Amino acid sequence: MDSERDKARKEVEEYVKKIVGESYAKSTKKRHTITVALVNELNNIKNEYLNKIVESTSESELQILMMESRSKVDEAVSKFEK
Amino acid sequence: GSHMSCDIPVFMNARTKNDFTWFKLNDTLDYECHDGYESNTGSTTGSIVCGYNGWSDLPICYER
Repeated sequence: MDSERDKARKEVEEYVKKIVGESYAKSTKKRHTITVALVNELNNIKNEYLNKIVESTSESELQILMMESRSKVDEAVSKFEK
Repeated sequence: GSHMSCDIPVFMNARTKNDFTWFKLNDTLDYECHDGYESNTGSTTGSIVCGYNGWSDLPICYER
């Protein structure tokens, strides 16, 4: 369970880092305030799901949480134009 | 709790001389753009503030 928790934490962190990186890459002077709001929100989602993961008691729950974190990240991105 | 501090942010086309790795609420961080780059408002420098939400602004500069 410790190893699985570590893997789940890494997956959640890496996905958020990926999407934050994509948000930075596409940023422009005009889009900059979107980038700030979105990145703060993505890091907030990250913290929520890492906290759920650390206290999780089963492997299946970890898989559900990884999936839910990804969906919440993608939903946040969807609130702004591409 | 997670709303009581901010991690050093990712920088893009900018530097900081600040050597802290995490910040308390109301702590600040100064950045400077790489030569040839500017902030979203046209400055070569900025100062950002750690808040409940995260950072007030991010150290991203843009090619002039």
